[PDB]
Amino acid sequence: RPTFYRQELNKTIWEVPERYQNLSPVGSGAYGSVCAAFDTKTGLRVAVKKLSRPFQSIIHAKRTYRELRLLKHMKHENVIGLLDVFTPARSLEEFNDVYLVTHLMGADLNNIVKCQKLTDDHVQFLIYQILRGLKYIHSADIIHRDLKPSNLAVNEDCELKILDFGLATRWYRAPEIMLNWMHYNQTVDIWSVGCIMAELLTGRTLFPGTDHIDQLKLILRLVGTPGAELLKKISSESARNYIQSLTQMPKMNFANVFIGANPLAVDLLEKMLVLDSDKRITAAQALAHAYFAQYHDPDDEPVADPYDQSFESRDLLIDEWKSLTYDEVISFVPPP
Ligand SMILES: COc1ccc(OC)c(CCC(=O)Nc2cc(-c3c(-c4ccc(F)cc4)nc(/N=N/c4ccc(F)cc4)n3C)ccn2)c1
Ligand SMILES: CCCCCCCCO[C@@H]1O[C@H](CO)[C@@H](O)[C@H](O)[C@H]1O
Ligand SMILES: CCCCCCCCO[C@@H]1O[C@H](CO)[C@@H](O)[C@H](O)[C@H]1O
Ligand SMILES: CCCCCCCCO[C@@H]1O[C@H](CO)[C@@H](O)[C@H](O)[C@H]1O
Repeated sequence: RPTFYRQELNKTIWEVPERYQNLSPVGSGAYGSVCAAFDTKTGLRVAVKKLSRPFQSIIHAKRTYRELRLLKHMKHENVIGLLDVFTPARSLEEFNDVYLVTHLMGADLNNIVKCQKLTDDHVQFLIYQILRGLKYIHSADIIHRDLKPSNLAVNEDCELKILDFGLATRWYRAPEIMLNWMHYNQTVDIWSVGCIMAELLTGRTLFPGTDHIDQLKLILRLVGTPGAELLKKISSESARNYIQSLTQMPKMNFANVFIGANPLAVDLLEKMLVLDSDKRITAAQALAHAYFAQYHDPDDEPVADPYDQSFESRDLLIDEWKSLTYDEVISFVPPP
C-alpha cells in the first residue's frame, strides 16, 4: 500500500517506499548491498539492505528466511533489530526482492577504542551492555559464535548493539571453536567477552595469534594447560594424547597480568577466561557480578520470547522457503 519510487543504485533498480529518502550507497558484497537513507516517517537515519539473489537456490532461500526470522525476533536495546521489511511485489507470484531496514550505524567498538586504554567506568558500561544483549540472545537459545569488536556497533552516546556482521580475525574465538569441538556452550560467547574486556582495559589484544596454532599457544600460556577435571571430559583419543604430552603450565596470576586494573574487573576476567566452558560464568551471572554494581538492574535485563528454530532441520523446496519468507514479510509489525 505505500507508494514506491524507483531509482538506480548499486547497479540495480531499487524500488522503495517514498518514506525512505536520499538513498546513498554505503556498502555491498555477495550478500547484497546497503544504502543509507532518511526515514521521513520516523525521523531516523536508516540503513536499507537489498538482498542479492535471495531465492536463487534452496540454500539462498533458506538463508533469506533464516535472516528475516532472526531479525524479526530480536527486540532488545543491545541487539540489532528490524525497523521495517518490504517488497515492491503485490503478490507471492511476483515476489522476487527483499529489503531490510534498521538503524544506520556508523561506528564499531574498534572505532571507539583506537588501541587506547579505556577508563574503568567506561569498560563497565560497554561490557555491561554486551552482557545484557547476550543474556537476551542466549535466552532465545541462540549462540553468536563469532563475537568481536567489529560486530559491536556503538553510537555517539556509547549505546551498544550486538550485530551478526561487521560494518562497511580469530583473536576473540573460544578455543573449542578453534578446535572444531562441536557441542558448543553458550559460554563460547563469554570467552569472547573476556577477550574484548581485557583489550578495553589494557589497550592491547589479549591473544594476537599469527595463525591457528599460535592462537592456541597464546591462550594456554595465560590460562594454563588443561586440568584433570577438564581432561576427563575429552572424548577424542588424539586430543587427549596430544594434551597429555604438553609441558604443564600453571594458570598465570591474573592479578599480576592485569596490574593496575580494578580487582573486580580482574575477578570477572578470571571467571570468563576459563578453558573449561562448563566453568565459565554465564551472561546472567556476570550481570550480577559486583563489577557492574552501578549499572545492574535485575528488573531491566529482559529475556527473549521462545524462538522456534525447528526450520533449521527441514529440507524444503525453493518455492516453500520463498512462500514462508513472503508470509513473514506480510506479517511484520513495526516496533514502537
Ligand atoms: C566503520 O565505520 C563506518 C564509517 C563510515 C561508513 O559509511 C561508509 C560505514 C558504513 C555504514 C554502514 O554500513 N552502516 C550500516 C550497515 C548495515 C548493514 C546491514 C544491514 C542489516 C540489516 C538491515 F535491516 C539493514 C542493513 N547489513 C550489513 N552487512 N551485512 C553483511 C555483512 C557481511 C556479510 F558477510 C554478510 C552480510 N550491513 C553492513 C546496517 C546498519 N548500518 C562505517
Ligand atoms: C520532502 C520529501 C518528503 C517525503 C515524505 C514521504 C511521506 C511518505 O508517506 C506518505 O506521505 C503522504 C503525505 O501526504 C501521505 O498522504 C501518504 O499516505 C504516505 O504514504
Ligand atoms: C541478531 C544479531 C545477534 C545474534 C546473532 C545470532 C547469530 C546466529 O548464527 C550466527 O550468524 C552470524 C551471521 O551469520 C555468524 O557470524 C555466526 O557465526 C553464526 O553463529
Ligand atoms: C589444548 C586446548 C584445549 C581446549 C579445551 C577447550 C575445552 C572447552 O570446554 C569444553 O567445551 C565442550 C563444549 O564445546 C563441553 O562439552 C565440555 O564439557 C567442556 O569441557
